Amino acid sequence: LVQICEMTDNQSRLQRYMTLFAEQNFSDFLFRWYLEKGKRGKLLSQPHGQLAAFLQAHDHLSWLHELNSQEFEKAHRTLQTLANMETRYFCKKKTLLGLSKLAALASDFQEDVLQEKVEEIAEQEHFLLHQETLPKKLLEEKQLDLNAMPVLAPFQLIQLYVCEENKRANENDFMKALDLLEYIGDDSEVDVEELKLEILCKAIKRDEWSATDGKDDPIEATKDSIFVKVLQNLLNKGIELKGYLPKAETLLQSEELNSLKTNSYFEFSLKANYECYMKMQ
Amino acid sequence: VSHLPQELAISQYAVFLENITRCLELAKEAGLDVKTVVENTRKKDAGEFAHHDFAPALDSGTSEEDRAKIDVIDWLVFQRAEALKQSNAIMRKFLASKKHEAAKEVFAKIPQDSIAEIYSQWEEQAMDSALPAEDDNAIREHLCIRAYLESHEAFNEWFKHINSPPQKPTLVGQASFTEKVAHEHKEKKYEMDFGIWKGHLDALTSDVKEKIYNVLLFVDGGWMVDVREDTEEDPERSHQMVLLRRLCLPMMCFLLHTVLHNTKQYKDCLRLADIVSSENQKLYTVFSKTEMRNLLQKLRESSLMLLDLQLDPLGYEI
Repeated sequence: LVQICEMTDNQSRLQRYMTLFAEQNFSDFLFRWYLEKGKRGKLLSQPHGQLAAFLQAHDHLSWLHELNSQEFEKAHRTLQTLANMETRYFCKKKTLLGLSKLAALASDFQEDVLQEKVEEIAEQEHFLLHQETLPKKLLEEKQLDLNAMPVLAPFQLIQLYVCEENKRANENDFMKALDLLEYIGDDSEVDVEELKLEILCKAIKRDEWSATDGKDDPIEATKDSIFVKVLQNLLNKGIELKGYLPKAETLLQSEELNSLKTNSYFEFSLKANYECYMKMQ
Repeated sequence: VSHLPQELAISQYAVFLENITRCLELAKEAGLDVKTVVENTRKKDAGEFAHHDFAPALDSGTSEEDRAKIDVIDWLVFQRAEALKQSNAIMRKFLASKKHEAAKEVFAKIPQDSIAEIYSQWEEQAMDSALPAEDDNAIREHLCIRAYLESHEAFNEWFKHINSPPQKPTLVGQASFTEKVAHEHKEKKYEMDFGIWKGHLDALTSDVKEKIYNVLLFVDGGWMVDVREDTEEDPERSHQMVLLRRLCLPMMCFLLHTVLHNTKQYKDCLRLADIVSSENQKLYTVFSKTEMRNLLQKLRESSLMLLDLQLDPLGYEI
């Protein structure tokens, strides 16, 4: 009775005074709140009242009465939890993490704890940034809603960067589709070196191997440029750059070139450029 | 006087000063033919100390300095690089005290064409090569100051308009039949004016919002951030630039939140958390921990009004 009288009014100064002078009324008031799910303990049923609800912010009502009580650290924990369960709307998952991060940055965490929260958050921003960078050619081709839809994985990004639909695909699009190979998970299960070929083969299909007046036409200007972009001058970085292009295949490549029907066109300069790629390496 | 070295500056001023308050100008130029920024800096230093006695508040000297910079800018517009650089320094002191009229009075003394004349080359890449690191930053700082100033101009107009809404028709209970008809007309006229005072407000809201975003999301490096990193050491300016960000970016975000909340744009209010936390701008580093929590309590207020409208906390449909 007294606990539902303290809940119909704006007196959580009374339910504090009730728990102040009691034997075990804390373990009762929480279990009385949960049984009364949507019946008693709501801050939306109550309109002094705000103060009472805030007491009523003890435990489960923290998201709203906790923001009101300026408990930023608590708001950050729930905002992140909501961001994780979020699957229905990409735009909302992005917003909740932003709010979570702003709540934590505006909270009173020690610099060490704050650094841990912003680092674990930086990981969440890192995965999301993949679905964020989806090309605006494919999102109109697949007829996808801009914000009212779901995100992406390195596999989806890699495959979308190299789609026939990505018409103006240049050195950067393929370079970033070879940067997205360390973001996989279970490399021997999902086929790393199959994709490593799929991309380097569409990296030649877009090139267009042609001939001008009976002479070889090196279309491999993008294949050329991508092999100029792998080396970051790691000779002076102390990395074993010498002998560090055996990522790419060779005899296994002309197997895929046969499937595309393009072996006769490009196999003259595929090997020719693979000679000044054994001198580069 | 020019024959003798000591009178190289003073003689020109005295002959020049009497004449200024054309042919006289030409004569002055001839006399000169027969530095200024450094002298101004020295004067500023003297003002900052002024020997044994220094005024507790102001006065005039700060104002006097502002007048001098505007005068040189007009004179420079007619030393324009130095006039702009010194003008920025004077305005940086006034911005930290929020003397927007003082900053604007200096800003109009700068000729509107000063940016165009300072350049040594038409092509931008070749301009960068010749333009010193002091001058690239001073051009950018002046536009940053203008972007800030325009964001308080439009806000004060909008804030004046939000406090002039049409008042409801006064009710005459127990009305005569004459008073009933006059009231039916006054009621109908009010229902026109309240639509216009929303109409003018929506236009002032759109314009004030754009200016605030131009400051908060300032193109090419963030507001009051040098893009040119090869300048000589100036800790008085660089620490002023860091300070101006911490006094005015929290304030501008709070004003925007107030503008968005007042016009009922609650979904956009919550997207201030995306803007502030954003690794692209790093605006969260210019806030104190207290200011962050104070933003988070402001955002929760916007969220409540979204719940009252039947939506989720972030203004998406349930």
